[PDB]
Amino acid sequence: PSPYVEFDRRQWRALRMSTPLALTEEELVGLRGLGEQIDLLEVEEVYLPLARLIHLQVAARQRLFAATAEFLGEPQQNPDRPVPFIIGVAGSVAVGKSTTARVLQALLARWDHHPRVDLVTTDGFLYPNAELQRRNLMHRKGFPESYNRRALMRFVTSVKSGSDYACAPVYSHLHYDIIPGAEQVVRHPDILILEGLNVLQTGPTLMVSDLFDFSLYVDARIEDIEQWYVSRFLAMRTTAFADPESHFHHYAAFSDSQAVVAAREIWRTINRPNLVENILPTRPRATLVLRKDADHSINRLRLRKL
Amino acid sequence: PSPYVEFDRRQWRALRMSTPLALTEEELVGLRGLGEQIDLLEVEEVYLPLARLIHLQVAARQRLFAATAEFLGEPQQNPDRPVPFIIGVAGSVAVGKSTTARVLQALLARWDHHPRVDLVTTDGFLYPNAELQRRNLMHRKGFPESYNRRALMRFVTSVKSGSDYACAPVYSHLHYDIIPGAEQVVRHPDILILEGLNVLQTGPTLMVSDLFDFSLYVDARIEDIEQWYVSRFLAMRTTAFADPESHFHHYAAFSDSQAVVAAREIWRTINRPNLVENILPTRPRATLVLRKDADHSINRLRLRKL
Ligand SMILES: N#Cc1ccc(-c2ccc(OCC(=O)O)cc2CN2CCN(c3ccccn3)CC2)cc1
Ligand SMILES: N#Cc1ccc(-c2ccc(OCC(=O)O)cc2CN2CCN(c3ccccn3)CC2)cc1
Repeated sequence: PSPYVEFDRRQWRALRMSTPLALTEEELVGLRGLGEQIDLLEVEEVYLPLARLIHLQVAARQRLFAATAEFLGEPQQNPDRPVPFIIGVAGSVAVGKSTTARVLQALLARWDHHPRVDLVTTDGFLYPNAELQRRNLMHRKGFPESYNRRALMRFVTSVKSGSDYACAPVYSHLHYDIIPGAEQVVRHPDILILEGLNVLQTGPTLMVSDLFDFSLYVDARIEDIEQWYVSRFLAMRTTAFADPESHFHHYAAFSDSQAVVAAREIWRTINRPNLVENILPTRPRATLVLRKDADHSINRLRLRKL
Repeated sequence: PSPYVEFDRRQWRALRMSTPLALTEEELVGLRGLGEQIDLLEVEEVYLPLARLIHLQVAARQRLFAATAEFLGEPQQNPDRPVPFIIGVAGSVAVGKSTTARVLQALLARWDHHPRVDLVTTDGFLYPNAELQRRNLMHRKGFPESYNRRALMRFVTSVKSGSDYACAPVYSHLHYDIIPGAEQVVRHPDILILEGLNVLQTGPTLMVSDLFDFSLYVDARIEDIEQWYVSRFLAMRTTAFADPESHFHHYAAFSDSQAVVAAREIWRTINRPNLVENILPTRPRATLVLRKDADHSINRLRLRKL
């Protein structure tokens, strides 16, 4: 006996679930352009059933807010509306957290109950490169210490406080660094999805995940993720690395053969270690685990028993 | 702003409650049954509203369980009832956790939604004294390493998994040790309260607090708790120390001045620093912080915004 219900892909299909609520095919157009390669059978069969499920919990939280407010007899100090409902998404680099997030943000916003869904990445809570160097941390971008954990805690606290706005820094993926003076403003949305490698990580402190209301871990075999990371690296020669402005411009010129070697090395020495030591252990802390096959389709869902 | 709504004693009392919540006959009589001078006015005016508030959360989760199972068209692999709803109670030694937990267990059981409330203390997961000496830990009883954290985790997991039964060892407070062979057997209660020093503690592992649905931290000025620790020691000359079988019998004969010195020293060297290092830092992880006045009465409630 486990604290999770487990459904393989066959079983999850083989239900028997409530709504049509099916997708408008004007919305399926908007859904294609959240690149990389968005499978639409994935959305219909997995992410929409998932979104409905999460809506159940967001709705339950909303009613419970109201029932409690009513029991307390709407006192001054009680807030007027439920505080944002925060979802965490965790997983290895290159597992597709970002895609998973953008898809859930688009689906969950379809309900009248909670139409304002914000998405923030913890990438903005990285120390700037300058500070990273200063701490011997350039080879460890994405490990726990490479984030300003205090600032990140302040951000989420403030959001969960129900404050009017909350500012986050913005990480530029092209420049591989924080953007000086850039800020993402967050104004008490109904849901906030928080995406990052570190969002389910433990701490002697209070940690951000104490402020979640739901969390996903996006899981895959480690071999499989390596393969995605390599294919991604080679593809970046055309785009990120192509700009002569990039610090990683010199990778643009590597042949396929040599780029594979370079990818696999960066994998082995930064991300794979980060995954095993720090990311994988936070997996059993997620409300829902999604295991993806080698070709990106979800082959197993684990869901905490309610 | 803050993620807690805050009421003090007056505000909480003076509130327009949406029910005539009065305790019955019969209710007060059975509550005198725990009545190590339990203040029944506090029980009616503070604990009962609090119990009602926790009830709302239990009933919301119970219905979510139902909405969710209905949505998945109740699959064979889905459980047939909500798993137990688990409540942590933490705080300093001699802060009154155990009283607070027993009172809550009595008040929560009165709803038909969940008449079966169990109570377990993490005291039962301490290593036996013989294992403690073996580890140079006799002087750190109640520090985190003094518990079999693995067995404790297995216990809470098993209950949150929905097992028919789960066992926990049993601690004799008068003999200061585990009772060999004793077991407390928990059988899918509707609600399980888990009381202890360490219940809200962090670990790199999946920790027990990951399995709670709600948690209490019982708070007080550190000075006050010392005063109560000292008084309780003096009072113990008459109860626990009075037995000449006891390992601490010799304390029964110490007079007020010496007993104060002895008590104050034990506090300064074991309990106080356990509180500062390991217990105080978990306080912000709780859903509800109850803070008691020098005279044991609750004077502030901080509740997490919904
Ligand atoms: N020293 C050193 C030193 C030198 C070079 C690199 C390096 C070069 C090219 C890369 O292109 C492939 C890609 O970008 O996938 C990737 C990396 C390493 N990654 C940087 C982004 N990191 C994170 C992690 C979390 C959030 C944002 N960013 C995770 C690790 C790394 C370290
Ligand atoms: N070495 C040593 C060594 C020797 C003696 C004592 C000792 C003697 C008499 C005491 O009587 C006063 C009282 O009982 O309040 C209290 C203690 C210390 N406390 C024992 C209970 N401990 C815990 C903690 C969690 C759960 C249960 N128990 C917390 C620390 C302590 C350490």
